[PDB]
Amino acid sequence: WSPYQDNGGTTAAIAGKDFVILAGDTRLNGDFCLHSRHDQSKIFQLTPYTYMASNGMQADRLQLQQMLKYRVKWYKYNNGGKVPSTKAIAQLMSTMLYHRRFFPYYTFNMVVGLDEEGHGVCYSYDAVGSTEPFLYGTRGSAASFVEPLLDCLINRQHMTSQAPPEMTKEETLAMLKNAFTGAAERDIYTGDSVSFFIITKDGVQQESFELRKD
Amino acid sequence: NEYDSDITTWSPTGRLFQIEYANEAVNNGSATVGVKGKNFVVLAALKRSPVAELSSYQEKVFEIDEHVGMSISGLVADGRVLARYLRTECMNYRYMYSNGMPMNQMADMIGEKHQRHIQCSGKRPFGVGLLLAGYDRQGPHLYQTVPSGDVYDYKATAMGVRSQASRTYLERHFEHFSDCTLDELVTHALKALASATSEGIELNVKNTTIAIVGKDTPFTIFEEESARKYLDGFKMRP
Amino acid sequence: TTTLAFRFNGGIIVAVDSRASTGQYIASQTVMKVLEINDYLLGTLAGGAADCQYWERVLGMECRLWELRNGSRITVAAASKILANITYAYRNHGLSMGTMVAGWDQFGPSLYYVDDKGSRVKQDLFSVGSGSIYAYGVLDTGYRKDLSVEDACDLARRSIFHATYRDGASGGIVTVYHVHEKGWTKISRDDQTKLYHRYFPS
Amino acid sequence: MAETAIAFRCKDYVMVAAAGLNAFYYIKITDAEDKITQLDTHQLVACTGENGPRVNFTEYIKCNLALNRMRQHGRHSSCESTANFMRNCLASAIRSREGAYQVNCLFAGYDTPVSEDDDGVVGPQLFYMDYLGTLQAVPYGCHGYGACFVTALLDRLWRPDLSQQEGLELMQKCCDEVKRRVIISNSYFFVKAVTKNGVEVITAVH
Amino acid sequence: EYDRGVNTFSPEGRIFQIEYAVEAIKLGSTSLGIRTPEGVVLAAEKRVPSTLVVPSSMSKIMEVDSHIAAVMSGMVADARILVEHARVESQNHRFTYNEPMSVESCTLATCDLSIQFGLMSRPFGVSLLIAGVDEKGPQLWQTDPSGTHTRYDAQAIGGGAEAAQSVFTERYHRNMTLEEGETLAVDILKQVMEDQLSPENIEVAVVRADDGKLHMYTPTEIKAIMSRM
Amino acid sequence: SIMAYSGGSVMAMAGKECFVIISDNRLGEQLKTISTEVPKLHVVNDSIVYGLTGLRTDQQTFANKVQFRTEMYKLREERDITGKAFAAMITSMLYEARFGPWFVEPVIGSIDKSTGEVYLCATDLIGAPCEPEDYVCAGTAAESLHGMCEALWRPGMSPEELFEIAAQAMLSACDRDSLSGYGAVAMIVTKDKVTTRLIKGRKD
Amino acid sequence: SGHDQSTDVFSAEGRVFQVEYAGKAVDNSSTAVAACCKDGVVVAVEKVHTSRMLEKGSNNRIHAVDRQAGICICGLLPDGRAIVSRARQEAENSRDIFATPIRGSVLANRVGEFMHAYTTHFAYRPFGCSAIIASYADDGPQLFVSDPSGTVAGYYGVALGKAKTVAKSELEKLDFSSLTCDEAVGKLASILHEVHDKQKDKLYEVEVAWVCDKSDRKFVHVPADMVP
Amino acid sequence: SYDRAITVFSPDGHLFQVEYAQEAVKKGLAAVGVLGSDSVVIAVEKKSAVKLQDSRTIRKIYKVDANIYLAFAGLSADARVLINKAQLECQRFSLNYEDTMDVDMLVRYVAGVQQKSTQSGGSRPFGVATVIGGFNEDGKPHLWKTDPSGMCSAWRAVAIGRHDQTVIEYMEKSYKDGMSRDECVHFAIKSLLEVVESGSRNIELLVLQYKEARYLTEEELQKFVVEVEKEREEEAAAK
Amino acid sequence: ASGGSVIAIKYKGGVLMAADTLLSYGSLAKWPNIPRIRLLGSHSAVCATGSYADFQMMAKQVEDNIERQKMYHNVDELSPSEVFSYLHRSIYQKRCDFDPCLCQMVFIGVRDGETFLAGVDDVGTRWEDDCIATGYGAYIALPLLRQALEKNPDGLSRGEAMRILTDCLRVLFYRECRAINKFQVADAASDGVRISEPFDVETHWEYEGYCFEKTAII
Repeated sequence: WSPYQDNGGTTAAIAGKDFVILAGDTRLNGDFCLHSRHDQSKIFQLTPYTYMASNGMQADRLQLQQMLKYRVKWYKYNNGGKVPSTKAIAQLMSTMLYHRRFFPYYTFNMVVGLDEEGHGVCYSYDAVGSTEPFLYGTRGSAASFVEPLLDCLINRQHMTSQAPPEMTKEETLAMLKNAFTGAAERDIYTGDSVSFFIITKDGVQQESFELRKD
Repeated sequence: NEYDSDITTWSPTGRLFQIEYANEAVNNGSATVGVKGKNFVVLAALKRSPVAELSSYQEKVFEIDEHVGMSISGLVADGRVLARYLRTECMNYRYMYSNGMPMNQMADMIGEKHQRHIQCSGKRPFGVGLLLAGYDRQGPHLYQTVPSGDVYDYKATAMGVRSQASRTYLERHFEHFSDCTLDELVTHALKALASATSEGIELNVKNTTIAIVGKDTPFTIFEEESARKYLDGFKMRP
Repeated sequence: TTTLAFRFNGGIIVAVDSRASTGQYIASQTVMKVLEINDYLLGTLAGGAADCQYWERVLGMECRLWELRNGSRITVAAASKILANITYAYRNHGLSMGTMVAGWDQFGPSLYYVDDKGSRVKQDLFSVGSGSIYAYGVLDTGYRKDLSVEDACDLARRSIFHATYRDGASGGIVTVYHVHEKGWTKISRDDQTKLYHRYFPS
Repeated sequence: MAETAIAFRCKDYVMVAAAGLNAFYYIKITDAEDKITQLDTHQLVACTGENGPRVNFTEYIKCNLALNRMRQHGRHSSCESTANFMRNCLASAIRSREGAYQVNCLFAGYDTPVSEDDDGVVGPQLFYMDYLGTLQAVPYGCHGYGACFVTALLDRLWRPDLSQQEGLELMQKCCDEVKRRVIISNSYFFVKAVTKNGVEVITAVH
Repeated sequence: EYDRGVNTFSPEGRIFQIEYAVEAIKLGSTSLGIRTPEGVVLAAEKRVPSTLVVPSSMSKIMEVDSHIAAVMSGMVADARILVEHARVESQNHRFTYNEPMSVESCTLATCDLSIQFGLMSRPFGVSLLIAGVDEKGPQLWQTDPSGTHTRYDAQAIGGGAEAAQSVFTERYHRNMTLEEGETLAVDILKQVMEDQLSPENIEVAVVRADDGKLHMYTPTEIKAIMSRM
Repeated sequence: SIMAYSGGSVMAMAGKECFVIISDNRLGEQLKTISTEVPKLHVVNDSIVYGLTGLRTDQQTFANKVQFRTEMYKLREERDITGKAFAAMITSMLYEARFGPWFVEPVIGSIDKSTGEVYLCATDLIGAPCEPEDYVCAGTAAESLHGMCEALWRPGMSPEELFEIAAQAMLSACDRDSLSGYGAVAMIVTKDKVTTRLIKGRKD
Repeated sequence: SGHDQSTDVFSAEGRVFQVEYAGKAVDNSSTAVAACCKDGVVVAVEKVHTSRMLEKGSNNRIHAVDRQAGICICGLLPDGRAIVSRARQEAENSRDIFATPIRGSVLANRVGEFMHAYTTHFAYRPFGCSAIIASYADDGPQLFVSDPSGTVAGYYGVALGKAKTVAKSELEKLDFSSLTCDEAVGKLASILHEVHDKQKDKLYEVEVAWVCDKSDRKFVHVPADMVP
Repeated sequence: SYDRAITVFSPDGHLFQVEYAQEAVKKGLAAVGVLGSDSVVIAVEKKSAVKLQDSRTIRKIYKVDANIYLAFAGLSADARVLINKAQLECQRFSLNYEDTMDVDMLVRYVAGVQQKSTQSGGSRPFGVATVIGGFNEDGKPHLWKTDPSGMCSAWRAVAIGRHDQTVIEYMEKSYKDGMSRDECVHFAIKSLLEVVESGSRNIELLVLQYKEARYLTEEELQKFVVEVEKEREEEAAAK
Repeated sequence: ASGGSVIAIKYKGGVLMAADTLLSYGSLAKWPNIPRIRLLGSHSAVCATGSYADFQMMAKQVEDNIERQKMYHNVDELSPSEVFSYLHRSIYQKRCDFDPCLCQMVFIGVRDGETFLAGVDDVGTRWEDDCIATGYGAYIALPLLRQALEKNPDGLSRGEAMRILTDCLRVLFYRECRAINKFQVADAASDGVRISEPFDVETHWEYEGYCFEKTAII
């Protein structure tokens, strides 16, 4: 009996200047079957402005999700009402993944949201608790399929062509739809639907998007 | 009196004098008033009223979970200990059962947490009295706690200094609270709290807190711009 | 990873690459590997990124707490020793962190390699990570103690670069720092492919 | 095993020698790491293990001996004492959660009469100590790959009565034998001698 | 005596040992804080026992973090133990949430130690006046022995604390300059303290709202405040 | 083997109103030799000598313990400990660490100063006392010494006879053992006097 | 004067004064009354309400301990709840460990030994309340009163509180062999109405609870129609 | 363990059990510290030269670590616990941080420990005021005083023990900022002689200089005592 | 002693759960007369594939915690969603002690119209859905149940949702080794859960390709 069970799936985030798009697939796959096609547990709201996408074992993503909520909910009381920033939660996630490093949460997290300026930001973790701020990122099955695509279409590193103007909220979403569609077609453990969360100043706006059923 | 010095000592007339003395710590705390109607609970708390241009915020009302909060009276230290306890426990609960702690069950967890203190030698009773206020499946509950560990499910009440004025008001009107709308409750809650004020002073955003919980309303504390809706458009007339 | 620091008259260079690869696939090409603890202390992370980012951040708490209590900045000797005593207590808890605590205090510039196994070594010159072996190659060629700050950074930037060129796990962006009596300054932040077209123009 | 400590004891001095080699896997960082710590005016310990346990053990001793000199109003404890303290600490460690301090010491000192009343050993004292706590008084000892080359070379040449000068000539041959015969480049040796006068750092030999 | 226990109420509802520890503050040095929008001020009479005392040692005011100062009154010994806790907490917050602690939260974490008496024999005989700058702006809080953390616009604790609250009700207005607050702070200390006021005889220290940093004022800089008066 | 690491052998032998206990002199790590002047005998009082064999660390640790316990006896009880007690005290100390043992095999000689009856004990590492009339041995040469002692040893022998067969035993065994030798230190205890002898053997 | 400050202390006459004192807290409290029938058992208790504004079922003096057993506290209510919280812990240990409903005879004795442990040691004070344990397990219908001393005793009929004396006279007029659980509710509730001082305690209600073959040997508050 | 509350507040806000520990200091033997430009001098009074007390020299000024010395006043027994707690702390420090700990640090430890005792259940307070001198590694000389309350201050010169106020009220008249090794010693003894017996055999004293601690011999001393007791015959002639 | 395989499927205004009445100590079919579906309080049923032992402890501890909270404090009984949250944490807590509840529970329940159906794993992996299975059900029956929910996308009727269980149960019986042809069906509706009397299913074994002469190796 193994206490760890990789429950699969893929999360992606892209940070523009105003917003963050945050995607996590809804396939929760067990051992050689699939349990659900509409698992929303991947992404979790901590505050209005800050979300935590989480891959690997579901049971640990769900423990961590609560554990994190009840250190956010404590922060709320001690710092008189005030909600923690993304940047605070981000270091809190790193601190809380590490306190459990001698029996890790088998969960590859991304804390995502807005900094104090309004500029969108995303942080990634490994099981143990290694914070790296990134601008576009992807953990999970389709890490390897999505993350090179984004690397080409955002950074344009190997192109003579002049870099494209900026990239709006709707283009960055359209890019991620295109990427995940090309990850469902080519990776086995990605599919069903993808829940997108478009965090802006205005409030979150989630729109689930359909993939290949297989 | 040789029987008043320790918690553990019964008097010969069968009174635990140190608890009657923790009950004086509540009656010397600043007045707060709870009232419940069909859907909503209202805590109106008298803060300390600014001396000239000089302010003094003291956390008298606490949120506890989405669906519950506390007014307190007396030793604020002890109130902050109970706030911490109830919060820990409502989380502990919500963690387990993906739903707010029922209010009846919370009433009993503070009843028990008080009693633990009033029997051991080392411990002392809590100087604070609470006004738990919250909403769950069984409608709204207002609870007054007291140091003795007694927990009272009230239709409305006050608690603190000159609170006997507030209860004398609420006794006239408490029956019509099931009928009343959210705005009429708050008026009744303030009219009472106002009966408690010293000599000539009035209620106003800087010297009063209102807090509300009820159907689809998570426990919210109104200070300053939020509260003015109720408090600017208010006066106490006989 | 490749990560090298060295001591000269002018002070201490710290150079690093900017890649965190899990063997074959490259997670990130932008890992900030020089941890900035105090404003007179540079920890460098190599090995388990998790363990460094945590412990070198703890070290930072203990260094600041010392500044409050003792009304005066910690030594680098003591800074490294704090880290050395944390890694020693956890030697058989399977930590992994080849760190270098560089800094300038009362007693001149000081560089300390600090291992997972509680090791603590005063180095004049050092390199950690998969591409160290490559850095040391270049670095032992040009390294004297009497370099100008220009030539020291030139040397370090090359040394990291020539590790990025050979090691697969080392790559990305060749960040260099300098540690002087006035604190530390980030010299450069050059991409390692632009660097190839500087150092080999043909 | 990489880093060779040598020591030998004659009429009126102990000589101690310890590799300079500071190694990270198969990489020479430097040839200038002094491994002979000084515990007292008249007592030093050629410790040779991995840097972590070497430092954390020679510091723990050096402190708990300084702490004794405080509590005992400047009284300089005998060599027999600290040697038996070191070994009692090394032995305690192989039956704790921590595990053994993985350090091979050549503890050396020179007991001088500490007052008028002292009747104990006057003169030099060398002790060989395993990581386990195998204390043993010896005329000459070694630790590390080179040990067994030197140990036999000393069997041959070492007499108990040679000068401070014939000890430099001998310690050079002991050092030069580790240079000739061990692959691991123990290419510079810190040599410290203990005499009646204290510790002196022999720079002549390396 | 030891007739009454420690955790014991009077017939009028106040815990005795607290009611008593509060009367230990009214003997101690006078210390005060002024919450202006430009920044917050703290000033304290040092009440040096003799000439000989190196005045910089017995610091009435203490850095808790970059952005928070404490000033104490009553048992200085006990105050070291509060401020030492507050420092560790301020840094645990920085360690955990990569950000300055609030002032409110640092004052709460200093009354997390002041309640637990029964582990400790007695309350701390000290009132702290914690002042700093965070997202709320410049705040001034007071801890008691009770545990009752109270945000103030301006408060004095200690010897002539009651004589200084008389002056505040007259002179203090919310819209003060940092320059007016320093001038007030030292005007009060002069009227209130027993000795004649010198640059060494008091310490002043401000946290400015602009940079959000603590500056402890040297005797040269405190003479610059006594100049314009 | 952890017992065979540091090497050594010890042997005791009972005659008439005397016993001869005799160690080797070697101290090793495996095959490599450290010292050739390491006798394994300790003297508790006039009338008890015990050798310890096994891991030298523990020989030395467990010795310092036995010395602490037989001194604390000598103060509290106000008398020298007797063989019987001392041997049974040692079993208690060894068995205290049944799980995580001392790698030591105490051979104990002893002689009641009044009666003149000899007592031998060869405790194994977890305090299993073996208390024969004749002789006992332990350490690396143990197989070889049982062979020797069995042939040579007769009942009612006198101190001088006994020593010469205890010495021939210890030597002629340490010839056939890698991890023992460099002579031997015997120790001939009588009610009367205690004769300590350093025997010359091989340099092997 | 020192003979009465703690429960750890016999007087010269040989009685614990602190326990007699806690016993005075029961005899200044709201009157409780109970009656064991063949059918089951009934507990009534007058709750004296301080304020006019209390809800119905505020300061509930009667508590289910297990399915079959409920305590009715008379005395200091908060203390009594600590008893109930214990009685419960015991009643569920009986179900968890020994797989059976706790017998009423045991549950009373388990509660007695609890209330007693607080009459022995100096640190604790004795419990301010009597408990009225009413079970209907396999030992038949059982009524028991654990008083502050820890003195369990089984009753057919029992009265506690400030009216105890007059309320006991009215319990003697009943025939306990004959009465059912349906009569009993009316008579006990009739008693608590008759004895209660109308001038001292204006605001009061009569909380009644039973356990009988009627209620499925399940311990519950009787509906508000049976009460008068 | 017995953790009943000993140190508790009284009606007037006094910690009686600390007021009473300070009374145990006032009765104890006087000790004196004097900071100079380059030198610290800690000078204590001994109980006085009984013919029995061992001719082998016992020092009333305890070494804590190479750099740091301290004289105490109050309960010998308790002081010897502080000193062995400090001595331990200085070596617990050398292990955790390669540095030798500085005076102003160790004082704040010993002070912190003296405070713990005024707030621990089970303990009375240490009946020990403590004059710590010594030099930081950097070169600066430091003098400090820890009183039983736990409250520590750094002084230019100081006294503890019997008639501590009479000495400090005398010292702050005649003290001068920049003082030599000889002026300091002269001054330390001069100040001690205000309260102590006319005799020169009771006063033992220590002169700390950077990396150089030396107790004065009773030969070196009686030069400075004749030199000072002739100057207290010049200040008796004026008045 | 292990449980076989549970299937459950939401219909209009309820849930069906179905489970073989068989515990199996390894290969051996030990007990064919075990009621594997348990009722948790007045609203919810539960049932577990895996260690009947570790399920008997978890279903005991939960059914206690419900009828306590209800009887002690004067509250509403826990909603299925809550009961199931309590079961989920209770199970996760046990995998975090390395002392796991080594059993896949299915859990059904209905408060009002509020119709709740969830699985949970040994490790705490929890999932709501419109059809659950555990054990072989997951590999066999689930495919068929999901097909019957895709085809009736408005929702199944109780007659349709019973026929599709009976189809899956027939197929579990054919293809799962440690099963028997004696099942119970829990039915959560508005009134509460009803467990059916054990029933068998009609089984077809007389295919012309299953005859002796065709299947013969020689």
